[PDB]
Amino acid sequence: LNNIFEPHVAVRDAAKMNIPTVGIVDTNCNPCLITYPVPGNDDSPLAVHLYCRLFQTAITRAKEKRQQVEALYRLQ
Amino acid sequence: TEDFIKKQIEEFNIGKRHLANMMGEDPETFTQEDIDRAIAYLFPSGLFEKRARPVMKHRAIQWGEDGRPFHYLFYTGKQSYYSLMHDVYGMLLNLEKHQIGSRWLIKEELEEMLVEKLSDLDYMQFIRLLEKLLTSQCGAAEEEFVQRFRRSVKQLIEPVQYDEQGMAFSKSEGKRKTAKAEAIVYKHGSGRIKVNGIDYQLYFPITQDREQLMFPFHFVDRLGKHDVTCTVSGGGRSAQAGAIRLAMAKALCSFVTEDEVEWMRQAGLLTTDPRVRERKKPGQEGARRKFTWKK
Amino acid sequence: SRYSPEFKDPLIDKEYYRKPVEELTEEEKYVRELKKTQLIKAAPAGKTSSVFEDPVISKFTNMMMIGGNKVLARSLMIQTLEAVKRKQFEKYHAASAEEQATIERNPYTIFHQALKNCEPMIGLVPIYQVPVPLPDRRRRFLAMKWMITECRDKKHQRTLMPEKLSHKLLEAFHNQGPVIKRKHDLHKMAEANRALAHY
Amino acid sequence: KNRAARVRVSKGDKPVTYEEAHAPHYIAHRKGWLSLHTGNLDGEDHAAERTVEDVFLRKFMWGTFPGCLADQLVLKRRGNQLEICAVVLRQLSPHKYYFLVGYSETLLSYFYKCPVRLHLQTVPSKVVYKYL
Amino acid sequence: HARLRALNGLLYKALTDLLCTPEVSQELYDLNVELSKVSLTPDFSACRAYWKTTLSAEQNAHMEAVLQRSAAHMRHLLMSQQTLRNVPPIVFVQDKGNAALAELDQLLAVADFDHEALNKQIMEYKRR
Amino acid sequence: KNVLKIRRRKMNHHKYRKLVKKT
RNA sequence: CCCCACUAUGCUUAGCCCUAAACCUCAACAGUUAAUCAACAAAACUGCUCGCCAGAACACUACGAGCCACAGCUUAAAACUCAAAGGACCUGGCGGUGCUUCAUAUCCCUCUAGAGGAGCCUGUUCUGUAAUCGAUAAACCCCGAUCAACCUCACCACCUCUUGCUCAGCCUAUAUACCGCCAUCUUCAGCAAACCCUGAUGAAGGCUACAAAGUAAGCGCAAGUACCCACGUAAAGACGUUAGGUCAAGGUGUAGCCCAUGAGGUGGCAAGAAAUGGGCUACAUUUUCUACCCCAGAAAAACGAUAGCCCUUAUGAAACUUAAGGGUCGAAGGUGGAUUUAGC
Ligand SMILES: [Mg+2]
Ligand SMILES: [Mg+2]
Ligand SMILES: [Mg+2]
Ligand SMILES: [Mg+2]
Ligand SMILES: [Mg+2]
Ligand SMILES: [Mg+2]
Ligand SMILES: [Mg+2]
Repeated sequence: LNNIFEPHVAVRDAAKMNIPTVGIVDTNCNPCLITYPVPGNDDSPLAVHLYCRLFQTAITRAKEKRQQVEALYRLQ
Repeated sequence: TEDFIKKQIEEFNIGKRHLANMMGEDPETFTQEDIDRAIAYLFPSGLFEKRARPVMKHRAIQWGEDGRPFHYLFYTGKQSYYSLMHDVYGMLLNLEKHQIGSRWLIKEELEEMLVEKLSDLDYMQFIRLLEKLLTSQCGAAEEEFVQRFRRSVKQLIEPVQYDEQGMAFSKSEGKRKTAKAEAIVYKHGSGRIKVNGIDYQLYFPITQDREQLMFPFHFVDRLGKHDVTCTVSGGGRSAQAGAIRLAMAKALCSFVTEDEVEWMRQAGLLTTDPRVRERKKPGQEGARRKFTWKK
Repeated sequence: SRYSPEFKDPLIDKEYYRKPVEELTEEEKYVRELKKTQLIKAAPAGKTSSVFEDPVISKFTNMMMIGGNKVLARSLMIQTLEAVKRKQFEKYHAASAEEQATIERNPYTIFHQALKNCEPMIGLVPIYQVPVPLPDRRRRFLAMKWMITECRDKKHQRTLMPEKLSHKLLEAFHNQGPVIKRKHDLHKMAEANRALAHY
Repeated sequence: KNRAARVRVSKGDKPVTYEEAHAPHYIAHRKGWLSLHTGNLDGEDHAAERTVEDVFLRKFMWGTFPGCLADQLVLKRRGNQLEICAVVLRQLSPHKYYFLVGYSETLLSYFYKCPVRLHLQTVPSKVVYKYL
Repeated sequence: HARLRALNGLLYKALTDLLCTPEVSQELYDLNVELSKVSLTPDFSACRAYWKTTLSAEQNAHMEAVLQRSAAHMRHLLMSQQTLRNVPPIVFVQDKGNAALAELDQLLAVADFDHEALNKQIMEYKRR
Repeated sequence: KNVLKIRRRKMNHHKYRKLVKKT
């Protein structure tokens, strides 16, 4: 949601451009156009920090696993 | 891309070597100033706009060959400005957690620094953030950051000389309208002023000109304490009087204290009057007088 | 103007720069410190630091000037002052001691007092010719212009400007003459139009 | 509005060279004079003769090289030597270019009684400074 | 025009009656606003009520702001009372005319002492 | 909505009443 | 309309009349909220029934019929005529229509010097001539002309020439065919292609900075440059506006003349009844004359023509018409109405 509680225009734009969108949707959000909606609180600092940590860890794990797989294939 | 820039760099190096060969200079110590001088000599162009003259000299792209942008704030479209704002906000957070002749650069200077284009409101936001940083009792690590965005906002005095006769004197010059005067003021004298070898009361029958000549010495309370020889050419009586006044004040600056020099500068005795005759323009009677508007 | 707005008008006053540091207030000290970083316009050819420099007389001379003939206007002004002083000296020497005490002989004082007496307190402007108050600058300008116009009147024939101006200044010093009458007529007209002044 | 020696922007499609893209008030500032002779200097004579010769040379080289001149000529005078520097397209064959160079040089030299020379700089197409 | 004058008088009386009561608002009644005159636009587009302003500048601004706020409510009240079927918008205009008279009184206390036009054409045509 | 139809009806009624009064 | 008085009438009783924008302008009943919906209005529908509608206008009409109704109500046509009538929106503007801010030589007042009074100079209009043209409120009027005695000259009169200085010519018509060069708002800052989004992908719309769909190349402003700075003055000043000016700078479209609307020679206008614009000189004593180039002496009813007349000189082949000088004359004029110009 933007600062006027309407859905972010980026959601509609990404749907137009066929970009998959993960999204944290609160009770007042609109998960219709979000590819992978995660129903959760988006206002509490603890919840936002947990989401940031989770996505950071997922991306870092994915990148390091990609490096490991590429190195292992090179050593094959 | 970067390949084109690298090709241009190699071409510039080769051309610099050729230019050094042509001018006979050492190709090693052939610097940019030498390049500019050689180009100006070899291709003499008198175009007033210096950007249009011949020049031999040394924006980028924000993503690599894989398409991944280098800056994590690239998709904002203003990555430099928002990165700067992010760093400033981080510094403010750190300061909060732990606890003149300078001005802010103009929007054009900020855009040049950040090689981007910024709106007035963005500039105002950044300036307000910088002011909040300054007022937050920021340390030297942030004071240098502020001084990155800070921009700085006295009259030189001629030295005393000595003549054949043994007197100690100073010499200066001034101008007013189309009159130029050169004055020589001796450290010791009796108030005698001679203009073009003629005594001032004879060369300046008008009392106003004599008052103008008196003004500098009277201001610093030095009437009769010096002897002055002036050579003035051009202009009329009042222009000559003003030029002599300015030259005498500038020369007398060499004998009064620095405080008196500042007082004279504040009194206008040292500023050269830029008011000169304005040129007549076609289609009007004078400089500003339009013709009689018929109906 | 060839001067950029950064420039500031010069302050030609020796007493200002001779004031001791201790007497300076915090605001005055700040102003003096700021002036060290400000560009100052060149001193105009009119005003100097001379102890005899009278801004009122300089302004009157400028108003009397016709076609940039400053020399002639200054000569007329000094001749007027000399004539006023000579007439006052003649009156003093021709009068008894009791009258001699009252008789004033300073030409500058007489000039200033005459201009002050000729100052119209209230004037009139269209809005109906509504009587309206006048700022002090307008008052002084009106007094000077009235004196100059009255002296330039064709009613006087073959008489030089210094003599006429001296006579009118002496008349105004005693609250008489055509200029004081003009001021009183203006005030009478304002009193008459008091009714319409509510516009 | 000033209509003299200016190219008016209509759709941002018209290509213009450096010369055409600059209005006359830029001559002393961004585009030097296309002709260089001492006639217009102080105390020098025969300005009108040089002007007439320059106009004839321009109108003659324009028609002698039809559709070949990329930009306006550059006329230089050094003593009695006259040099015409012309930017030309590469449409025409070099044989015709050399024939025209020889013909024009000889004819101009005999007509103006001065050793005329013609230097051609070839470009693939008219150089576009900007679009208007 | 006679109708405009009559309407101006009626509206002035009605507005004066309105402001002598806490009807519009308590603050406006406490302000004790007075009126010098009321003028209608020739096209009946607006009704300008010229209210006298006191010497205090801040009080004058406060009174003007309250009048601007309550102009619409006063227009509705006038339309409700049926003093006029169609009441144009009311604009409260400051009147400083009395200030000039007061200052003149202060300073004076110290001041010291048709047919003929065309007949020419007819004459010219007769002579020509 | 415009009252042109209502205006036409009113004009016709007025003319009919005038005709009835006349005759 | 306003003020006063007053009646039918509003009230009661007993009958009639049966009309309303009698409107929640959305018929009664039952049901649904599931995938919305031309628009607007009161969110969209389904089932069922009754009443009603079938272009506008003729027509809340005529006729017929009914009614306590008698200038009435209800029902309700046709002929002639039309290519529309109509519903809801979109973009719209101009309004001698106010209020609040404003304008910085600017709208008024205030400041200075002027114009509007006189002469003269000059342009224009009119008069006149046989005797150019163009300019015509701002944006014409010492304008094309940084210039007309002959030439210039394109005008007029008279005479002369015919493949003509020109692989002719035309200053013949059209600036309402144009190029070219400009006026004007402009003492303006907007013009904008190319994209993107919204309205269901309708005519359209795209504003929020604690930001909510806009981005914009380019043009102009700006910037830079010239002159003496960084200031100022120039220069610059887009797209549009006045079918704005110039076919007489030149070129050119169209149309016309070709023993002449072309070419050449000689001679000639151009004045004043008059009005008008602009400029110069003044109406003086802050002046005039002289010396001087600013410490003087005289003049002061004289001040005031560059005009008129005469003469000389300069230029030229030609001066009556040009200019300069001299002599002579000493006039109008006595600081000028409404109005109006310019200057920071
Ligand atoms: Mg939430
Ligand atoms: Mg009802
Ligand atoms: Mg029913
Ligand atoms: Mg009915
Ligand atoms: Mg009926
Ligand atoms: Mg019937
Ligand atoms: Mg004629």
